[PDB]
Amino acid sequence: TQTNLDFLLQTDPTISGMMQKELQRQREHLELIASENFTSPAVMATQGSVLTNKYAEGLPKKRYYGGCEFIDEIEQVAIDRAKELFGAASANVQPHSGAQANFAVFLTLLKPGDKIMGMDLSHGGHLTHGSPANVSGKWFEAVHYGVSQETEQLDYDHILEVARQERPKLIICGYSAYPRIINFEKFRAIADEVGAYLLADIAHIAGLVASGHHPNPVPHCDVVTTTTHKTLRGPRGGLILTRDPELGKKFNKSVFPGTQGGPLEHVIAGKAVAFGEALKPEFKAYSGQVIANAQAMAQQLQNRGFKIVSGGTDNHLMLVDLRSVNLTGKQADQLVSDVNITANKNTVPFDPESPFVTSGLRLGSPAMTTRGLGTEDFAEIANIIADRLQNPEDEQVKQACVQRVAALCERFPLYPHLNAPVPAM
Amino acid sequence: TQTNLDFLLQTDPTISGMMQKELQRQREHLELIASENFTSPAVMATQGSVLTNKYAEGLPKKRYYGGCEFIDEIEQVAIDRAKELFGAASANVQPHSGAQANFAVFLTLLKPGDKIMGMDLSHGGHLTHGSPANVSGKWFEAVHYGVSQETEQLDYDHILEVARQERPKLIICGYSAYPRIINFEKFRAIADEVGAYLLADIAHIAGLVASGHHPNPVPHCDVVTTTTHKTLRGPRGGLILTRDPELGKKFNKSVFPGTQGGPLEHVIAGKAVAFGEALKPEFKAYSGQVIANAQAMAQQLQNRGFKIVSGGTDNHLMLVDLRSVNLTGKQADQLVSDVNITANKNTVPFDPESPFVTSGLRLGSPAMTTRGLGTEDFAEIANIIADRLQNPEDEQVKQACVQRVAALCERFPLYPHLNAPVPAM
Repeated sequence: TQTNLDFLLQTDPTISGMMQKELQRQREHLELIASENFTSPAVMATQGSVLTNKYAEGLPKKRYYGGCEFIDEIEQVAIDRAKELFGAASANVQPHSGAQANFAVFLTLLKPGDKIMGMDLSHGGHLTHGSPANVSGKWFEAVHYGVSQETEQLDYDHILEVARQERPKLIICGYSAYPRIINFEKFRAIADEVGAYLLADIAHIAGLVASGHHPNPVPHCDVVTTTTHKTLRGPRGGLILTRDPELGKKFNKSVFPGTQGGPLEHVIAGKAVAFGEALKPEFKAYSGQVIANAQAMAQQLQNRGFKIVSGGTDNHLMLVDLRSVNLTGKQADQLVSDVNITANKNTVPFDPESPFVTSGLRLGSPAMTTRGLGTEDFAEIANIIADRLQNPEDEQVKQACVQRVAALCERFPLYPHLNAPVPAM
Repeated sequence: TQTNLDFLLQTDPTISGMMQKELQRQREHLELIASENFTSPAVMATQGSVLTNKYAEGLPKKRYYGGCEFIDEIEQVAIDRAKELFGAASANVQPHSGAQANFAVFLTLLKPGDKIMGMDLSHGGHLTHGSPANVSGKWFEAVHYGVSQETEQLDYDHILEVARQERPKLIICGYSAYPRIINFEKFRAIADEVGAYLLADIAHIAGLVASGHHPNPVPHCDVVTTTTHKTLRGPRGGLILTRDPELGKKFNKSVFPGTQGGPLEHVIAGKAVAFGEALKPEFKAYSGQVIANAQAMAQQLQNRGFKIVSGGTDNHLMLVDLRSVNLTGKQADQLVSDVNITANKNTVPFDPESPFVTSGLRLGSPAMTTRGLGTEDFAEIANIIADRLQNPEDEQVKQACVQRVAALCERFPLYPHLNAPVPAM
């Protein structure tokens, strides 16, 4: 009996072949981009389902259209599992992305021209928290706080002073390159002092929140946004949570009809699955291992003479300052790409280089942790990177790095049931 | 060897079971919602792929991140096939939805408070063309044109007069409940006369444009948006086209980083597949049959005493005025749902009922045309609906309708390779 994949090979061999090549690419490199992960077979199965065919504008049991009996059930399972996982009174699982989740919150709380305050984009703030190239900075007045030049982490007394001076309507916490625990109770105290709304955008750390390895913002903030991918290891999509169920209804209307049309019900089924996985003990152990792995990589890089911004990490990621090897982030990113390692350049706090150049490399553990790597495997990764960056013109080092990458990939197969290679025998 | 679907059954039997029930629901009702379709096995296979795991912010060969060799190739195939299919100098295949496609256009062309002019939402305009409950009406000044009370179709002289009076910055054409051909050349003349930008949002009719059964807006408008689902029969997502490649670059930046973060590369692979299908002769014949089927249903409803708004259809859809049966749209929608037919209520032009009630039912042919129904099968559909609506209290009519629906569903299987029933023998 024919599968959907059989149909794809028969009718579009070009796309079929390129998809096979992308699986092989995933298998044969070290994925160290801190926002990346490998979602489950079960999640992928939902995304490949007939749920793509249902229009389901509205909410479970309050749809514009009939025929949503089963979409409602699936969406309500997603909602209910999200509420369970994050201890939340309200969840909206329809946002197409983290950007769209944030946008729906802005549409609810703000009007164009209102002032928002988030982390400086060069200190780990997100594009959607006030970049001039994003709607958040183009149609709102974005101001910023950064980290302490001394500690390279947040100084809550300084944030309070900035907030008192700027008087934002919305304060945003949660970041894309911040390696330490965020104190949501201190953010609440600050927001209350200046009469601001408080959003925690926990996209990067949501799996750590879900597993109890990071404090949960939900009881403290007005609203919490996240992606369903990243550390939560779900399908690509967004999520809005809030402790306030009446406010939750307002966010609902801002998602639809405020921001979006019909939701992606196949992706929402994937969200339900991913939340279901995160409710299990295996995921809690996984999240523990993510942190341990990131800490092991950071420590070995320190042992190899690199500076880690803030001196280490409490989460899944780290920023490597590249002064010790006299390289820009851009150069370092290219050099590790050339040995089959994916990372990305990142400004360090108080970087003297442009954002186009940077002095940092951002690394994270989630993706390779999903493939089963342990702390000593991550110390090996640290050594491969240090070798490459310390000897960038040495071709024999380059090939040793290539070989050591290949050995790690061979030891930790990815999705081995899919397009399995021809047996050696 | 295990499949992803095997993993889903093993690890989440709740979601697995609900997905099976949704396939059965798709199989066992008549899908007459005009925006619905059944996308191909090949499309679904792409959406179920490992492409969900790649972050690919930027554009092909101009990404923020490494590792996009194969994502670039797939995205560029999607782009190239879209440019081919729609005769367009520029295509952006990243928008998560039609709403997000439109939003990116607004971000490019407009600022908050600017005036937009689109079709009245009660005469077939979309939420995203200036509804007060949508960002398009909340943060912009929306004005409207409608159809002629006499012809129930557009009167371009009247549109010109409204445009001259209102002086919009952007004129939008393309609708969600308009049954006649749109004259894009007349819209260009109008926009040029008042110095407005011109957007064609062809979401509902994009497959008919693609097949040559409707005129193409691309050479005439500044920009063209669409969904990839609906008559185009692709995955759920959006698309921006333009004749002006320099303007295309501006739209690119408005999608990312303007509006969105990372694209859904698995969905984009699906877009490539769907565009590839639409380039083939079978799809052109399909689109011909969509129109013929819609016309056959409209004609038989006329024969049964119903008024069709504008007197008929030139496309995939029609609006049935329900005065002949003394029912509201809401009542009619419920009555056909009760016999396993999905449609939706819709205001007619100059409706005396609220949008919550309406005097119309919107019907379309795409979904059941995909299942292989012909014109006489659609005349049967018309008769089932007429029977139900003319005799709403008659239980024997009700069951006859149920039975005749079941016979149609049995004659035209949907995805018969998936979860096939136990053989009768």
